[PDB]
Amino acid sequence: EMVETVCGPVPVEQLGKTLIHEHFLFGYPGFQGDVTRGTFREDESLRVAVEAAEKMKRHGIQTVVDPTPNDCGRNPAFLRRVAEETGLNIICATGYYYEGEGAPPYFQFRRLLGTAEDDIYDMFMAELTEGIADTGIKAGVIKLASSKGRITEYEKMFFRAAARAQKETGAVIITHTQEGTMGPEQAAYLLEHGADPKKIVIGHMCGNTDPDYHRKTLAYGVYIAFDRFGIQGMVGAPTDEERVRTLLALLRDGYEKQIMLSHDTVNVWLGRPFTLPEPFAEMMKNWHVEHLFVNIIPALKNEGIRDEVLEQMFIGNPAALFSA
Amino acid sequence: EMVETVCGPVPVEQLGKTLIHEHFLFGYPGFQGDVTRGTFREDESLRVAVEAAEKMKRHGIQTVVDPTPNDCGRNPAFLRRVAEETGLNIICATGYYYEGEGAPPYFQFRRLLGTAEDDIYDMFMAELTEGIADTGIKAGVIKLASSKGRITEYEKMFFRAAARAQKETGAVIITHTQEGTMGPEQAAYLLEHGADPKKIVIGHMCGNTDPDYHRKTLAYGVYIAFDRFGIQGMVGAPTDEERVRTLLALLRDGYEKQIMLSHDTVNVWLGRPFTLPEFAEMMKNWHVEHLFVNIIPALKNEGIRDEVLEQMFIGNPAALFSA
Ligand SMILES: [Co+2]
Ligand SMILES: [Co+2]
Ligand SMILES: [Co+2]
Ligand SMILES: [Co+2]
Repeated sequence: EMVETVCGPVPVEQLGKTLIHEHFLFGYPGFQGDVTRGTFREDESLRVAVEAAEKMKRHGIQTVVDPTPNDCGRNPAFLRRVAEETGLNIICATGYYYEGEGAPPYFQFRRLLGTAEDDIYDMFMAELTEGIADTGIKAGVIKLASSKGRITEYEKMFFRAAARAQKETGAVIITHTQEGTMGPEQAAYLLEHGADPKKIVIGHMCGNTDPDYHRKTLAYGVYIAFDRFGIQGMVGAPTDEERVRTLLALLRDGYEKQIMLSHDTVNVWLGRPFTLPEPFAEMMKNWHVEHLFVNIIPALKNEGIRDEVLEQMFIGNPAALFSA
Repeated sequence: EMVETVCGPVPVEQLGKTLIHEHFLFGYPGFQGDVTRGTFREDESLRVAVEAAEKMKRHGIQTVVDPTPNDCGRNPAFLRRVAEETGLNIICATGYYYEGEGAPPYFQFRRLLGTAEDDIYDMFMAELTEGIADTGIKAGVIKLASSKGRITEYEKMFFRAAARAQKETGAVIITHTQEGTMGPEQAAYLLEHGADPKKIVIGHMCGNTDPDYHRKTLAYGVYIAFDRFGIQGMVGAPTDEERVRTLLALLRDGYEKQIMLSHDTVNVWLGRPFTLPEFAEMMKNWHVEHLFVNIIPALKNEGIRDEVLEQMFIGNPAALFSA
């Protein structure tokens, strides 16, 4: 009845209103090489991350799951500073990103050595049950990710190791799907290797606008996340209007106990700062941690979605997910 | 008359006997994510790196070029510690690894933003002329790398940015070729964009065993490096026997003023320790003493004169780093 947060064990019944997928920090693999022009400025980054946490608190959020992959700049000690300052519960992940935008050379080399899959399992177990580096922080979820239209041989090593670690620990699995593909396949593959559907969240499901695709995924008994609200135009993403359309169809079908919502924000980008071209910039203007509460939830309520359904998604579902 | 080292500017005439391509530290992109089990043990790592430096010094080496890419664990401050302890000159690089085993997602994303090539040029300029991060250390070479049988669109951004930076600074370019491919192509592409051949070293040329391939590359007036002595069986590499045969053919043709030798050692691996299966026997000579204990004696057995050896290890690095 406990879950590991960046501040240690917290009762699952105390998690309350939760955002299932947000990043305080994130960097695309390779950001480390641009350190000269893209140095991590700790004080300012903490100020920004604390501000994001305070914005979430204003809307009643008590818990955030931050599934930043190990190869994408994950910094549990930094998350702990945010949580210590704000009182927000933050749950972090153990896992690597998908092959296309991850850093596969390292575990590809170890695959050639014959140890990669066992090494990954060993990493998962260490980070779930002992601690991440010298931080003393345990991950509360395993992060998995697949490529567009396939789960690659590289990715499958992590999927199998995740299923094994889940069987041993009861840990929650959170996933990334790329461009609205592989939802059913991820669920099928994980269950095939003994993972518990009630402990799995198939992510970025809002990337697909065909409700039959979602129904196919939901039939495995897993949770799904519409976790990219505010992301429009980029990353192959549909519009928020399309996201809302798909979500309403599923809620009207009675799937509320399997659905969670988030933004997948990046509050501090690692590496060099940037600005989106006016094309994407305007389309992306709502990509921030208050968007669900200021814009999306009101749009849902304008479409007849009741408070009890909303509370199921934000409070009931995370509580069930993290409970044995 | 100066070159930037990890300890600051040093007269080129003082570089002396040089190894053109060795790594004190190296990690494959992704090693950072395995920090829990693959901790960087700095004290032991420094001890190992210093030991390697002392072995080099015993054979008269005064200077090492360490071209560890920015995305492969480059650590200029660590290199400075090695240099401070040993008195060795160490020259580091600015650059990214090839697309296949580097970390392309970052600059691929900036390419979608439309600024990537300009950002890379800016990075090169910053690290050559200002300093790397907050270390105060400037890079002395630009490192470029290409894939097997292809200089990819991603890689070409770095090639073009490097030529632009070279024109502005006169900086040396050191390259990686993958599996004995793209030597002529790298030289041709760099020269197309105005790079100076007398400031270019095409690396891993020992990866190809056809001397005609080397001659095609040498025709551009660039340097070539037989820089993987001791690597056998792995990374698609030929045998040292084949490397020596190829080298002797080129020395016979009188190409010594364009050739440099090295091992491409990785003295400390970043991430988790590993062992090669037995493969390990084939790789047993991959260490910083191999050129001096094994390869050079074999060349001398074949009648290669001291002045030719000195040209490769002393004359060539001096000419390369001189205006
Ligand atoms: Co994702
Ligand atoms: Co995400
Ligand atoms: Co190389
Ligand atoms: Co190298």
